[PDB]
Amino acid sequence: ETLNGGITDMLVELANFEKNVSQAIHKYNAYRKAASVIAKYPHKIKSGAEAKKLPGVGTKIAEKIDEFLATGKLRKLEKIRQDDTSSSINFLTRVTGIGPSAARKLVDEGIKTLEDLRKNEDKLNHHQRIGLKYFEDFEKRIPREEMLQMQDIVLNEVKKLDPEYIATVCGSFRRGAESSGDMDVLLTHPNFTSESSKQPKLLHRVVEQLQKVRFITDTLSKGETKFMGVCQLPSENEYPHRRIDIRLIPKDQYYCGVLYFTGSDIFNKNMRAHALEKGFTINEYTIRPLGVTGVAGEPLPVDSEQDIFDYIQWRYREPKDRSE
Repeated sequence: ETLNGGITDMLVELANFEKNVSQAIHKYNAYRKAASVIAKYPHKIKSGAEAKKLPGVGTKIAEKIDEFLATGKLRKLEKIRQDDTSSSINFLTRVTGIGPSAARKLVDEGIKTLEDLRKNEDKLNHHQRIGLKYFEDFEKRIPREEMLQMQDIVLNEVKKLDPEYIATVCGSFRRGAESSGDMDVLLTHPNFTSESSKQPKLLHRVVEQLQKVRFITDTLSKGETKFMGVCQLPSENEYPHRRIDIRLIPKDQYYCGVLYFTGSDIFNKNMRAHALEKGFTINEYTIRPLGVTGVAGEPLPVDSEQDIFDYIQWRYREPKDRSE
């Protein structure tokens, strides 16, 4: 239905821009009032020309009206899809090394595109570099065949080390996705408990090792609890590079830890609440009793995922079964 409808709509966004983007209460109000005006209006506006005759509808409008009435868009308007530098923010974000401010800066350097950065290697740091340098694979979703493949390796490898190590790959993959994005590996081992000292070498041993065997190509952040890095499959005739993060957790927290990293923000969200629901407070580290007034704690013993559920009384929603 509604004939003038197109023009009117166009008129709104155009108006909303000038108010929010700038200060001009005058331009907005205007663009604003024209809308008003044309809608009140009942005949299919054939051309802004005519339109001009109309009240509030000034010389300007018409043009913009007619331009729009012409090309199913407006040039002044078109700035929308571009957002200039702001598009770039999110673009840049895609890169691995870049974060909010970090990103903010490159663009304003003139570094909006990958292309810039391709030169400005320096303007970056080792993280930023890497990200770039392999960006592409970075966006090439993984496959379960692969996945399992890399999967096995890790879990296995660790074993070569000391079998009292617990590997677990989490993330989408666990839920049984057919396309995971990264390898979120959680790791642990009885020596390290929440009472334990900072145990770097643990997690470390293994990393270096993955690195040893050449499953690892670069280290994004060797830290003490966490390790971010890259891997890639073994060759013959090659498979891209994939992310991987080796997380190290205390054996007495590793569970919720798992449950959490297991899956779906929703389900977690759902889950977090239900406990709360039944008087339990839950987060990535523990399940604790929710006392009087909302504040209270003293986390219970956990040896397995069921242990959580049970507290918070739930039929086991298997991994697969967790998208909500």
